[PDB]
Amino acid sequence: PGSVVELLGKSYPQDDHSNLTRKVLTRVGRNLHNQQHHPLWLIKERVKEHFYKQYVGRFGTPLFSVYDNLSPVVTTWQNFDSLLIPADHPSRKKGDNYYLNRTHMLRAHTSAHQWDLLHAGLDAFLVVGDVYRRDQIDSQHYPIFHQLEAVRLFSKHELFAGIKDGESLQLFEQSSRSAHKQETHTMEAVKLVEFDLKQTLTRLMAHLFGDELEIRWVDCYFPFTHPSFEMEINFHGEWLEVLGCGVMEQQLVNSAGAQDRIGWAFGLGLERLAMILYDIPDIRLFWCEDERFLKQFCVSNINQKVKFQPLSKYPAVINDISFWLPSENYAENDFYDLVRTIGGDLVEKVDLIDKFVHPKTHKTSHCYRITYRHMERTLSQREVRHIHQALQEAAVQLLGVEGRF
Ligand SMILES: Nc1ncnc2c1ncn2[C@@H]1O[C@H](COP(=O)(O)OC(=O)[C@@H](N)Cc2ccccc2)[C@@H](O)[C@H]1O
Ligand SMILES: [Mg+2]
Repeated sequence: PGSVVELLGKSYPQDDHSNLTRKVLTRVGRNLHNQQHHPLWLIKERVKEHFYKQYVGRFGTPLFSVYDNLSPVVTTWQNFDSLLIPADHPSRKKGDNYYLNRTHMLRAHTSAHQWDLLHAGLDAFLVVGDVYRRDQIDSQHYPIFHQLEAVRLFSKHELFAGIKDGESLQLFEQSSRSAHKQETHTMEAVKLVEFDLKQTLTRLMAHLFGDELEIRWVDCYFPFTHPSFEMEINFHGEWLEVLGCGVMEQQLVNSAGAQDRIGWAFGLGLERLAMILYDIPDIRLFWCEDERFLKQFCVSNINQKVKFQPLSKYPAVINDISFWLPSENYAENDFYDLVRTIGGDLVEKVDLIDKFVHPKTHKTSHCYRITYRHMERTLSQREVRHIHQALQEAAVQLLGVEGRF
């Protein structure tokens, strides 16, 4: 805790919202997506190449300008309001975000840059960068990850260029919103935009994975797009979501200054995509510096297919930790941050297995099961005991929990 936070050369006063941890701080600026030979950098480059090739290959395809070095520090307005996210939306909870204060935060998604880039007059761009979220702990979640945003605008004439009387067709109208379109969009326009969005993503996936992947489109919701979809890839017998997308909400596009255009946007999870593409078992591997892992991604050309050889999996050490939550003062993700700070990448996952209220005291008891497993070696019972004891004491000091164990 403190009164002022210094980050990337700037100073931010603290308030009731401030909840950034020093641990997260050490990762800001690391930019793995810009680190030559890093798997995330690799994905980013192969995605860029795909878009370049399509630009040079099809007259219709616009040139996408790429922004992969935008500061992750943004305003709540950039991250939330510009995207039409309601003031009472659960995605704004202090429990799920790293707020520097009430006005600034570490972006929770690359969509935080849509409005600004649109406002600058760009028709097609990609944003690649580290995003931050407070979440649970397991092999598929990390406080920091990366996304790649894409935005593509269409003018009326351009969208209907391939149709005879196309110029008599329109992008906008004044009807009602349905499951298939916004209230100011015509179905003619939406059908073409949606088709372009899905075809583009399908071609990008074919380029990255080959024409053998099994994908499916799932209808979903986002305040900033409509209709909206999630694309899922069937991997290891399970359908996994790898991206969100949809037709951009017109209110957003209009407020940025492009009131004469209609467009689509998407945001893909790079780690999610990389773990499927290279069969990487644990997200923590992206942050280790073990050459056994990293050396495998140093290719001659980004098109050199890397055959990822999984590292050995070492034994885990499991310990439980129980304590009484402070009298009406505590958050699950708060404990998760403390674990990331003390246990670092030694912890594989934390599971809240039990919770109950004591009648006499009125206090709530929480019991978490902590799985300790190092991605690079075998952990000794000894070093785990010490890390675990430090977690217990810290929990009592910072979280205000009462050691129940
Ligand atoms: N910690 C994590 N590490 C890796 N992948 C994660 C993590 N948390 C979630 N994911 C995966 O990321 C996919 C989505 O991220 P969400 O954060 O869920 O969506 C978004 O972040 C939206 N901004 C996407 C978007 C952009 C533009 C237009 C429309 C929609 C999820 O389906 C999920 O499987
Ligand atoms: Mg998504």
